[PDB]
Amino acid sequence: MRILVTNDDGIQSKGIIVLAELLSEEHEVFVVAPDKERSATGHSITIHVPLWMKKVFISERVVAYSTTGTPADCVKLAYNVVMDKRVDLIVSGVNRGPNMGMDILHSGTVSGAMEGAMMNIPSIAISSANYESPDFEGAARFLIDFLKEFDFSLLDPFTMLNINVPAGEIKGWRFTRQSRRRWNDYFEERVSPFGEKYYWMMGEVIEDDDRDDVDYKAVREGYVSITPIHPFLTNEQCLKKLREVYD
Amino acid sequence: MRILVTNDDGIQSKGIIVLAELLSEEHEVFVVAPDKERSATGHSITIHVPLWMKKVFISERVVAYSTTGTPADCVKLAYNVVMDKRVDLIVSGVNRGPNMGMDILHSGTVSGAMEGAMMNIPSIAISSANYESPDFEGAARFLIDFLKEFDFSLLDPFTMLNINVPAGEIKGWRFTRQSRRRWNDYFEERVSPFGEKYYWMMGEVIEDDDRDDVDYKAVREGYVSITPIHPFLTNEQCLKKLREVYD
Ligand SMILES: [Mg+2]
Ligand SMILES: [Mg+2]
Repeated sequence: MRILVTNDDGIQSKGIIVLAELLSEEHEVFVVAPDKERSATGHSITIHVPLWMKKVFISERVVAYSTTGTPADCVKLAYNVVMDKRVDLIVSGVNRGPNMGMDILHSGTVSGAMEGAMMNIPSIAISSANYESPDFEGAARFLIDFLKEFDFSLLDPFTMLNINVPAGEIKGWRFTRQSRRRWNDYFEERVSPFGEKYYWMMGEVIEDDDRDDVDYKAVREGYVSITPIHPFLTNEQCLKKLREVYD
Repeated sequence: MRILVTNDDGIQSKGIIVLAELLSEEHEVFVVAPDKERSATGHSITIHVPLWMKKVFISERVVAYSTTGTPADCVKLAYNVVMDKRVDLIVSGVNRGPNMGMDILHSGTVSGAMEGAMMNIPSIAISSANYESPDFEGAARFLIDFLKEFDFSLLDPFTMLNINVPAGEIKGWRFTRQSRRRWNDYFEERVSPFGEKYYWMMGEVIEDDDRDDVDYKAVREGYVSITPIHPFLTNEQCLKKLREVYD
């Protein structure tokens, strides 16, 4: 099948290269990713200025291009300009560091796969859960095995899979729900050479979920976390309550 | 609701047209059916040669395509290329004639709905239990009412419903088990103009099930037969015996 690979750490990232190589063993792989590493860009897209692409190679069996856009921009370009609107699977990763809880909202890795989900194409976001010491190969190999055991018809429309792989040894895998893991921000103030102060964003993690089947608890125990997510943010319970009171 | 409608009698059958027109009154209907008779094709699929489709609108609220494939091919084509993997319900019928007992093994109607079950999509096979004098409208009317009261969450994975509606009065509905109804086969021999003999398959029905809750008994009493079936044929009882003996 025709597979599209992208990421948010840049086309030269080892995380995207190993992933492309392994997948190219049995499928037609196309790589379209940012020319340079992106930060917490969330689901940003480029509409106010033009986008540019550059054909670069990584090896045979794989056609690759780097772009001046975001991960979502990359998926839009690959689908319309490079793959003739014929894409069977989209994989965004392997990211350096975890993408769990509310942090998924500002994740470029997740954004790439979510763009695929909005187009109704089977998509997967995969991250190695250790920023300091990532294991790109381990995450990529897990993915190859998982694909042979997963029934994609079970993935509902506009739905993608957010996967986080433990950096150490993998005990197994679990289907999880997104946690409420978030951060308690704060800033450190400093002064520039001009006497003007600037601020550095900092923070401490908050893990207070009471449910046992959330993403970070699985990873903490050495299990791969697999969460099905979609682009629908309506709080149904709240909506029902509002309608009952204001009927 | 996005409903996929197919059949095994052919895209121009009165049974599929009646069903499609009535469902389109409240739902978004997509019809993908064979371009010819395929009643006794069973669960055959096309993998050695290409498949083709032809748009053949039937109305405004309904999009229709005929195909050179089998009923099962129709469902695969509908889900993957016509409906963009967005299917809420699959209905195969209304077939002209009954589909009960062992006859479901060679039924194109049941095969199409089974393709749905294999993808864990709510699916229904519906037939008007009288080949010579069917009541397509009646069967359709019944389904429409059934869809408004049945709770599909009750269906187990890989499970579909095989429904047979009496052609006369419908006294009500009953959840049944598949019967062992089959036929006493035999061939009539004839000779061609060139001296070569050919054979015509013929038969007489065998109704010898001693259980009272089987499909054909319900239909004979004037009640709709609703049987939950799945793609598993292992004879558990026999398997346990063979092991307890050998091993
Ligand atoms: Mg990154
Ligand atoms: Mg038929």
